[PDB]
Amino acid sequence: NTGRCRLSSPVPAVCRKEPCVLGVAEAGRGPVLGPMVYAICYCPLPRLADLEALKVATLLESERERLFAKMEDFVGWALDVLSPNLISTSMLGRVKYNLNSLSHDTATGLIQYALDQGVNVTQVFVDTVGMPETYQARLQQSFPGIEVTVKAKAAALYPVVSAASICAKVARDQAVKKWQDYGSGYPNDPKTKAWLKEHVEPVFGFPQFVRFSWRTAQTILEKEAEDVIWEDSSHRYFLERGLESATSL
Amino acid sequence: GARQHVFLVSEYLKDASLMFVKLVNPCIYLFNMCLQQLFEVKVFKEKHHSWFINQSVQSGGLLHFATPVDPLFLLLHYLIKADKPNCILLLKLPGLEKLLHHVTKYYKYSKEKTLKWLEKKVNQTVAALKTNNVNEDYIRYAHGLISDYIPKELSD
Amino acid sequence: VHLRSATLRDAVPATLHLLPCEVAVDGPAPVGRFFTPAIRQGPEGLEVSFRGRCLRGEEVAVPPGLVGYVMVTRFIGATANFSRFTLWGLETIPGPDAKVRGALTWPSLAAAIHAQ
Repeated sequence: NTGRCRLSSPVPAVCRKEPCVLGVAEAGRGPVLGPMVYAICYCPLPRLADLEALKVATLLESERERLFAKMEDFVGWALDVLSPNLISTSMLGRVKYNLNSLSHDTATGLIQYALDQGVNVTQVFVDTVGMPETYQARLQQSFPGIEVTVKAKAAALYPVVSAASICAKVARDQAVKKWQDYGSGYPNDPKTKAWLKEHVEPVFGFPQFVRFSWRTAQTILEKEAEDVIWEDSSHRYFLERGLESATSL
Repeated sequence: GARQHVFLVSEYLKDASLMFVKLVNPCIYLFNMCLQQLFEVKVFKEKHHSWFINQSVQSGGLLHFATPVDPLFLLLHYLIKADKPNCILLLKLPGLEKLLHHVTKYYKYSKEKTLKWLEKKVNQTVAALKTNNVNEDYIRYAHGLISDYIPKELSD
Repeated sequence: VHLRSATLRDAVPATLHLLPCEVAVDGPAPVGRFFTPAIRQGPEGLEVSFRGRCLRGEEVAVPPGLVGYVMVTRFIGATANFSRFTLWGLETIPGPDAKVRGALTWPSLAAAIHAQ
């Protein structure tokens, strides 16, 4: 798996022949702690009546586990959990690769996976946070053969997106329960701010489970942890070799 | 904690079968008493580097080298000023008089002998540049190497 | 400064890593707690991470006929001895024409410069 991790359900016989519909929704985009997950849901077009009962608009942790059990013959899923170390390395690398472009390349990957597995996908639904105009145009150019639809209210608009959101939320919960007292994980939480400060190493800093790339994670390090400077913040022979005559000792 | 130094010393310094002194640069030195030999110190200082020694950190990323030295370059400043601190122990070593008969009871500095001796080192460094393969054009390159160990190179 | 050969002959082995970043303040660090369990053996050397940044490593050995020593302070005793150190680079392993690789070629060149 290395950085990310893909967990998938076997393709049901109906999906490869009958025309299908895809839904994309995320979980764990804002916390400083833990990994980010991305989940997709696919069902044949006539079987949209069955998913009309397991659609939201919010739901409690016990209800989301119950909804995930029912989805688990016609409904297929695929996950993509990106580790907090991978997120830290993606953004903190010599070339800035922002969370928006990190989340959206994970979305296009799972859609390609479904097309690589043999699912007869004809239309794709996507859930966003803010302006979908720039997001729709990018995924329409990536997948020209299929009708791409991006909405911010997608989870509350269509059952395919709500089912893909329940799958992303349960996987995010299962992963943090596997690691387990911090609180929620979000930067705004005062109990989360209290946990980070109590887990700072002067040389190293925070552990792998902490997304360093966050403005909240970068600020604390500047106060408690030691100052670390990186590559981006004849006489010719030795200057080229980086050598000089000793005088310090 | 305390300051740590990452050194690269010659293999023969392990067996007993040494002192560090600050001698004036011809253009820190290590000297042996039991073996009688002079060595120079060279530090590798690169921008943005730090060591991870066992279970401790050491900023700077300094790499020290204990490389040998021909005393003829070190003792040269004593007779260069005439033209025609720890310096005392530097000269008083066995086989110095026979070594002196290249540059200089009585001792006098000569330019004609020094010019012939420096011309041999250029031809001696040209083979090292051919053995270690450093990137004929070697003439000015080999001349520039001895220029960092002597002030008379401006006249040469 | 002056020191005997007995400390140089009875020095315990050490683990060394050359980071491409500078860690301003010297002192103890829990390497075996954070850095060591993070190290991953790959096809392009080793891979670990520091302060959320991906690092690519390569094992660099002491030049032939030499031995590495770690000195602490007149008398400066040798606390440890080594045969190799792990060289690290940001995002990609340090190239063959690196400043670190160049300085190691020096004693081989220096052996013929100061020759009799």
